Amino acid sequence: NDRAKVILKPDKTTITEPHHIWPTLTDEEWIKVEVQLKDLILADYGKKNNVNVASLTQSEIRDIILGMEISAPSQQRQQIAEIEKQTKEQSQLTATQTRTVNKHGDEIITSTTSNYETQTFSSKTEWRVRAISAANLHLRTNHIYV
Amino acid sequence: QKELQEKVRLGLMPPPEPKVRISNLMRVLGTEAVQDPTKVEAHVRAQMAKRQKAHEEANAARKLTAEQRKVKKIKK
Amino acid sequence: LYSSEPTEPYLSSQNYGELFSNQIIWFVDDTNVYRVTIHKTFEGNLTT
Amino acid sequence: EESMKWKKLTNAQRSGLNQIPNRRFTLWWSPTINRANVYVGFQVQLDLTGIFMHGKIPTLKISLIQIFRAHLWQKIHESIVMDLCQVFDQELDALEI
Amino acid sequence: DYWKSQPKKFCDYCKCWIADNRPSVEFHERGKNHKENVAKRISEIKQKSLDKAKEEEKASKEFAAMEAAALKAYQEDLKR
RNA sequence: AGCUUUGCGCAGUGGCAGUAUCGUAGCCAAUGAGGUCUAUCCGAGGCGCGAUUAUUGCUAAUU
RNA sequence: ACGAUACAGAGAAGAUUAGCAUGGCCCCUGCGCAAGGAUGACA
RNA sequence: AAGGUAAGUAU
RNA sequence: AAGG
Repeated sequence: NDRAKVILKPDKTTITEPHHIWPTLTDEEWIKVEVQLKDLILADYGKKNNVNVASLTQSEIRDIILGMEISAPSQQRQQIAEIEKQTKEQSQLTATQTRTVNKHGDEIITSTTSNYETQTFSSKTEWRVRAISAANLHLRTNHIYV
Repeated sequence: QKELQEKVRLGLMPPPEPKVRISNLMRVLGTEAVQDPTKVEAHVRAQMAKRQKAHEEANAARKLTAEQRKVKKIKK
Repeated sequence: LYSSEPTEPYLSSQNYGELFSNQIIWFVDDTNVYRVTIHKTFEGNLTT
Repeated sequence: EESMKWKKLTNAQRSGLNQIPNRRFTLWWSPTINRANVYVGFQVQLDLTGIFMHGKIPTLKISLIQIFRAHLWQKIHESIVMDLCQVFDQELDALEI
Repeated sequence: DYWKSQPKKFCDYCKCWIADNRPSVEFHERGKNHKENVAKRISEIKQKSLDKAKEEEKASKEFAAMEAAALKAYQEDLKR
């Protein structure tokens, strides 16, 4: 609100009639005023969303100017999209050997490359997580309960 | 029409821009009209005025001079 | 099989161009019907 | 289904498009038609799925293939396993794990 | 309930259809049959190129001989 | 000197309908096409074939 | 001589999408072309 | 006894 | 890749 009011009156010469809400600007001046207001809107949207106004496309700019809300998908919704769609450019770059059985009930050792049941569970006990957990451990040292 | 299309395809003529009116403003450039309403309005009105000016220039260019009107009348 | 109430035409970013017709349209907004003003005092108390 | 009802289509195309109501009906009642008590015979396990077909019900098989596309069965199993992994990770000390 | 058919790729060398994704395509290309078909296609291309070169040089020689004969006939007709 | 009628072009603006618009070195036709009503009366194209997203182009997307 | 394996697996649907201009029809306006109609004006 | 074969590509 |  505050910056928009200053934009609407570029100079003290520009005045509003008592019966007109908006300033009396010529047709050409309104172009510059609208450009300035659009720059205001885009800059504040970027500030609130930590994005650059240069990369926004024309449709995105129109959505920002209008009330259309480009809401970030939730963590649940992000997982749904991964499951709903086939793996992107799935590359079977990793082969895993497991002890399984065939269709005739014979124990067999098979090497498989399909990227299913291959997600890694990073637990709180896994040393990889605990290594960075123990990093910067002096934070707990400054505050003690002696 | 075929000659104009051949000129456009050959590159000798720029492709024709869509004809835009006041009622056609949003349907042609709604994305551009939202960001810059007055600028798009000015562009549309400039195109319409260019078309009207071309029409008037064609009509007036081919107009019987006042003395030439008499010459045709003085002869018939 | 659907559960949500059947979806009616909505003014979206797609049909926004259709809004600019020659017919009469009205925009009804009731956001500022019940309106209150609160001030944050420096003591930490806020008034209404 | 609505859009294709008013398009220029050949007889084979329209015949194929009249089966969607039957597919919907078959999959709606699938836990009843697809039974070993109803269709006495051998079972065939649907590929990429844990579903056993007690008879060739192509009207049901086609619509079951869509539901478990993109390895949905494997993804469901993996997601449940992972969720239980987080559940048991959150309770390491209480459960003495 | 709309049916979306998965894209399919046609391997010209083996004259077979395979799924259009990286795993299936790379598995097919890494196979022995695909390599054999590619080598056979290269050999056939080379053989066809050599055969066409031989045919065109033979045609050039034949046309030169026929042109010389026709020129001789035209000269002896002019002298007549 | 203005005004105004008809036809033909050239443009501009606007409205309407896409079961229709064209093509005719095919045929017939005011030396009569075609006639349910009005028949000692009506008077102009008809038919066959071909083109097509029921005129055809570009432009923008996805590809 | 299948089958077992490893991989893919939506194993049954040109599902396309908007803009403009042309084209048809019907006015209106301006200009040109060729013809014409009716009327007004004292020394 | 059937009307209950996925079509494959690799090894 | 293995089987008659």
